[PDB]
Amino acid sequence: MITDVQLAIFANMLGVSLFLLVVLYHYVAVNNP
Amino acid sequence: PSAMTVYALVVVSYFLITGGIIYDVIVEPPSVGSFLAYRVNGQYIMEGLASSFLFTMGGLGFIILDRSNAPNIPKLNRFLLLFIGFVCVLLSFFMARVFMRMKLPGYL
Amino acid sequence: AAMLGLMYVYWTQLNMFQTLKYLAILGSVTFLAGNRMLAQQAVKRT
Amino acid sequence: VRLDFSITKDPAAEARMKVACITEQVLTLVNKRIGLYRHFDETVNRYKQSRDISTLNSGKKSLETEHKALTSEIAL
Amino acid sequence: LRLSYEKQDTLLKLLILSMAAVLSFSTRLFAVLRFESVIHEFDPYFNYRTTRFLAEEGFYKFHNWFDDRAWYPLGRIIGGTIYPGLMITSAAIYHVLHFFHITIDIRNVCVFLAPLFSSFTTIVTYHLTKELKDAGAGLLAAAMIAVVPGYISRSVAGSYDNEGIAIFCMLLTYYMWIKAVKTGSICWAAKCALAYFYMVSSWGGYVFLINLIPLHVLVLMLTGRFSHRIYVAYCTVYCLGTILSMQISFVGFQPVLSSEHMAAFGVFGLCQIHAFVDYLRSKLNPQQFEVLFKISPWTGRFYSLLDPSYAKNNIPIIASVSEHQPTTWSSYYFDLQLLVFMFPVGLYYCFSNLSDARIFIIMYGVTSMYFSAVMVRLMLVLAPVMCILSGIGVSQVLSTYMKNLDISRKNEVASGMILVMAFFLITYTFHSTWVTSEAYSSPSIVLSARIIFDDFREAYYWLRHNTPEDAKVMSWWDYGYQITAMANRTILVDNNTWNNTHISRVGQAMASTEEKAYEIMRELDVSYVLVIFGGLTGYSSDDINKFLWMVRIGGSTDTGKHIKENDYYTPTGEFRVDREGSPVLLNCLMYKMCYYRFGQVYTEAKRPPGFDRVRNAEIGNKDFELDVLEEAYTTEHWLVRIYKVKDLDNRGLSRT
Amino acid sequence: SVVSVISRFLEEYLSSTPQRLKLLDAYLLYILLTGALQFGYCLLVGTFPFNSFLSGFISCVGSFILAVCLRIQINPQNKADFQGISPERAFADFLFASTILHLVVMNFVG
Ligand SMILES: CCCCCCCCCCCCCC(=O)O[C@H](COC(=O)CCCCCCCCCC)COP(=O)(O)OCC[N+](C)(C)C
Ligand SMILES: CCCCCCCCCCCCCC(=O)O[C@H](COC(=O)CCCCCCCCCC)COP(=O)(O)OCC[N+](C)(C)C
Ligand SMILES: CCCCCCCCCCCCCC(=O)O[C@H](COC(=O)CCCCCCCCCC)COP(=O)(O)OCC[N+](C)(C)C
Ligand SMILES: CCCCCCCCCCCCCC(=O)O[C@H](COC(=O)CCCCCCCCCC)COP(=O)(O)OCC[N+](C)(C)C
Ligand SMILES: C[C@H]1CC[C@]2(OC1)O[C@H]1[C@H](O)[C@@H]3[C@H]4CC[C@@H]5C[C@H](O[C@H]6O[C@@H](CO)[C@H](O)[C@@H](O)[C@@H]6O)[C@@H](O)C[C@@]5(C)[C@@H]4CC[C@@]3(C)[C@@H]1[C@H]2C
Ligand SMILES: C[C@H]1CC[C@]2(OC1)O[C@H]1[C@H](O)[C@@H]3[C@H]4CC[C@@H]5C[C@H](O[C@H]6O[C@@H](CO)[C@H](O)[C@@H](O)[C@@H]6O)[C@@H](O)C[C@@]5(C)[C@@H]4CC[C@@]3(C)[C@@H]1[C@H]2C
Ligand SMILES: [Mg+2]
Repeated sequence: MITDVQLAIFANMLGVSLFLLVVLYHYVAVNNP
Repeated sequence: PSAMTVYALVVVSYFLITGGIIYDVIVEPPSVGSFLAYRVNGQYIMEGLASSFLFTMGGLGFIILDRSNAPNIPKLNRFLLLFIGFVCVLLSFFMARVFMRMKLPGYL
Repeated sequence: AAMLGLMYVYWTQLNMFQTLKYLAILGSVTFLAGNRMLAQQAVKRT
Repeated sequence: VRLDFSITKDPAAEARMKVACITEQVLTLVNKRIGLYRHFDETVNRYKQSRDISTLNSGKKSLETEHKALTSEIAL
Repeated sequence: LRLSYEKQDTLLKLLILSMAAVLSFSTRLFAVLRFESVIHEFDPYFNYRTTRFLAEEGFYKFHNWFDDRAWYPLGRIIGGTIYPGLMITSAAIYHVLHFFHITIDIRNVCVFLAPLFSSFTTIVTYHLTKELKDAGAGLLAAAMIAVVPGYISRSVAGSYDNEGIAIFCMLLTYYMWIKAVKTGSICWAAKCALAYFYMVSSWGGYVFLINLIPLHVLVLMLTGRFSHRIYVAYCTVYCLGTILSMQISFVGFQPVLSSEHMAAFGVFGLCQIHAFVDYLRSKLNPQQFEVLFKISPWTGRFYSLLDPSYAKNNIPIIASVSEHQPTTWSSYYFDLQLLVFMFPVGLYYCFSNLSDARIFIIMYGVTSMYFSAVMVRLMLVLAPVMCILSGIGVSQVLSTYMKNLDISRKNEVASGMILVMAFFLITYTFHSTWVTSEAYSSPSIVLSARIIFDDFREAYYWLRHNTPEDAKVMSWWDYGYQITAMANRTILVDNNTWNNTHISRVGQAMASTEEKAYEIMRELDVSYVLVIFGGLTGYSSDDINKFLWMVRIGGSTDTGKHIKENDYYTPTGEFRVDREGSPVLLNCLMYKMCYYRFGQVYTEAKRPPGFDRVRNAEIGNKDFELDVLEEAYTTEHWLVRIYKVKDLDNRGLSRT
Repeated sequence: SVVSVISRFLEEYLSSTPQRLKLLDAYLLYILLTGALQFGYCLLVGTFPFNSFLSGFISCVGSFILAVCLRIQINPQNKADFQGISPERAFADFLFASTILHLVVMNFVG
């Protein structure tokens, strides 16, 4: 199937990318026309 | 109370509550042992007082810094204010992480 | 009126699934007619 | 996205909509006109222009400006 | 290419929410990835069996259903003894998945229902927090509630418990109530009423919910912000919620008669009086106005939450469970790593800009925090509030410092603060992943040792295939649903604990000598007895560490006056299983059981033969004979032992 | 001793109220009177069919509350407390909530 050490790495990468994207969104929202 | 006294009461309540007061009352622990070596859910009175202090001080550092941003403030005093806030927050975070590591080995 | 009469009929014979289905249909129809009528009423009021 | 189902229609909120539609149209037209002018000036005036393709581009730009003026008068 | 501000904003929101939902569903399934997918912790086996019934018999047969396979001497009516929301949800999803041929067994739907609802919870939290303030806080709160460890602990793939869906129901009801307070419309209040009805049917915490809306309304009254919107919303919610909650069968007349639903009635009457007085204060001049100027008590599982001393000091069956003690700060930090450091900032933002919906979120936070401090099991309802507030907190800081930047339209302090905050968020993600992986995902049916020994399942399968169709087995209340779901035989006690006299009877049978206990077993018509031993495997949670609780529960009700729990200790007050043990403990029926032929089995290297791993001792009675019991079966590692109760002596002899 | 104020207030109420609001108040008085007679009967004979008493009674209380809420939303003196709840939308919400309540009351009575 899928070994754990793969699922954990996937979850870590996805979460870090998610939070960084959310932080970016805050920048984009502050600078509105 | 003007919505500030109530906030002070809530902060005091939060600190005390996160100190495991109900735990102490219901299950009486001795003041200082001999951090439980292997028991995650284990509360001595001193360790809990110290930790809840860390949590409350971190919140205080956030609000203390967040306030610093206000305009028309003298720079000599604002620099000191900013310093205090950064110190409090970083110390609270790193300390709490270290404490949890020491109490629960194998962390991460 | 048909919806309220159905509500009465449900009490004597129909169970809840059948009554709920019938109510779904009749309520959709009444909603369409009521939307049209209330739009007309709002125009006439102003 | 085709069903309104609204009873009391607010024309004040519809005026903003019929302004947003127009300003999008005008922004598209103006950006396209600037791009067309720059592209014509860069592809027809390298070393020889003969004032024929440049004249056609000027006529097209005048027609585009006239259409934009009509749209601006309509939105005004 | 270039895009509009609205297009890029919408794309960003959509992408963030999609990633958050996918992560929420992905993080939940660690146990399914490891061990084979099976319902675990033996609490949800009852829910699982119930769901299967609803999926293969219908609803009308399920609404009025009498179960004769549990609490054999008495009768158990499953159709009206439990809140039916989870089973209905699972059966509806199953029938929808079967209409379009996507045929999936009931077990797979039950296993993966909790991750799906945990994925829905993220979107609901985003909308709830968007109502509070700027959407950025909503995205942040959604992302943070995705990975929170408490919520992921109480809802894992393979855990079919009602709390999972319950939390989503509660958040939906809170969103509807906030929208009704802000909008002040009857339609939103009716939506809130329907959502509250769904919540009543799904979880037993509806009482909780119906004591936070009225308290908030009362808090709003004291402040003086009361308006017609709050009146309309609360009254409309109250009538419909009261009625809709009535017709849940298990509830009955609980809301109008009981004492947990009296705060709502009081606030309703006070609201009517206040509105009428305010209306009368306008039509008359000030001088004229100044001239004019049988019920049940607390049930007990709710009372102990208010007074955390009653259940531990008086009732020996509620405090017997493990997760009923107060929570410590270490547990608070373990569940929430960075959420705790942001609760005060969220409370400060709320207290700084007081609105008509902020007061409600503050009240929710405070009361829920207290309840989490008075019980471990109620940490759950604390995770959802925290995220919201924490989200707000973090969001605000970002929005405060991403405007000072020069690139946005000393200054570098803001950049340093942004970097610091990003570090906090990523370390919270890593902490949540580790806590989910290494602590919370675990099976209770299989003992993880990589070698696994599933003695429980093997014993249940033997009991299923090699006993008569009417054999009755008696065990402790813990292993009640598990036997019926797997062993599939008539049981005597169960994990409901709705008749303490029956459980006390079984405790007396397990804690007395062979003569009296044989009399009890003959009276109850029991055939096989299943006792977990775990002496060879080293299992801490065996059926010998619960013996003390058996004695306490059994020697309480009007017939165990001869049990006398202080008779099983040593003279100095110890509880040893060796020779120095009490001469009544070493002759107890429980001791004759689970120690038969255990005197001559080596279990260590440098240790004497009759050794017990869990107690680290030396059996007091090495050899004894069972007069009234035959050994029917014993698993490979001596973890589960099944004994067949004997008959009367043919020639009518004594057979003590 | 407290009759003059009542006379004044009753006189005033009529002048500052339109036709629709007076009509609605008549309907509301009817609801209140039916509920009071029902509750009095219950206090007179007792409650063997308790669920039927609850159903029939909370039907009255719910209709009373929906009438009061409709009255509040319609009255233009509160036009500043809703901002989007037009009279027609108010009547629509009234009908929706009333249908739900009547359905549940029927599903609860014997
Ligand atoms: C066992 C568990 C028990 C749970 C207890 C729940 C505790 C609730 C926590 C407190 C809730 C805070 C509510 C709140 O924010 O009210 C504040 C401050 O004003 C006040 O609130 C003063 C009234 C104090 C009542 C607080 C709740 C008491 C409810 C008991 C029924 C409003 O201040 P005000 O000054 O009243 O209004 C604002 C006016 N300004 C000009 C100042 C802006
Ligand atoms: C997708 C998941 C949605 C979950 C919704 C949760 C619903 C909880 C159900 C609780 C069950 C309560 C039992 C009950 O309602 O009684 C049943 C009536 O039986 C029924 O009709 C059950 C249908 C319930 C649907 C009602 C709307 C729920 C909407 C919630 C969002 C009686 O059915 P009947 O036998 O028809 O009784 C009628 C007989 N008379 C003569 C009196 C008319
Ligand atoms: C269980 C079945 C119950 C049957 C209910 C019977 C309904 C009676 C019909 C009365 C007429 C309703 C009028 C109506 O539809 O209003 C609808 C919003 O609609 C409502 O406010 C309530 C109508 C609820 C009816 C639901 C049936 C929908 C079926 C459609 C297939 C829209 O209101 P608006 O005020 O126009 O909302 C627009 C707001 N903007 C700011 C965007 C402009
Ligand atoms: C809203 C209305 C629609 C509702 C839709 C409900 C969606 C339900 C999602 C659950 C899907 C179930 C998938 C599944 O059952 O996988 C499990 C275990 O195998 C796995 O490894 C699966 C783990 C991760 C797969 C998750 C995919 C789910 C995607 C859903 C969007 C299989 O368990 P087993 O019983 O072991 O199957 C093996 C049997 N064989 C003989 C075939 C070998
Ligand atoms: C089985 C699944 C089904 C889907 C779901 O999980 C379980 O259960 C859904 C709920 O039903 C939620 C919705 C409630 C209604 C709410 C209305 C708002 O509409 C506003 O629209 C403005 C512009 O016109 C107006 O001005 C405002 O007045 C008006 O409130 C909308 O923004 C959010 C929305 C749709 C909720 C979103 C999350 C949903 C879909 C939840 C999912 C997670
Ligand atoms: C949303 C709504 C929900 C419902 C409600 O408001 C909010 O909340 C309900 C309360 O629970 C009230 C009941 C309390 C118990 C009380 C017992 C009496 O018992 C009498 O029995 C006689 C026999 O002879 C003797 O003569 C009498 O002396 C003896 O008092 C009974 O009559 C009235 C009853 C049932 C109350 C009625 C009003 C109720 C239902 C209230 C509603 C208004
Ligand atoms: Mg439970």
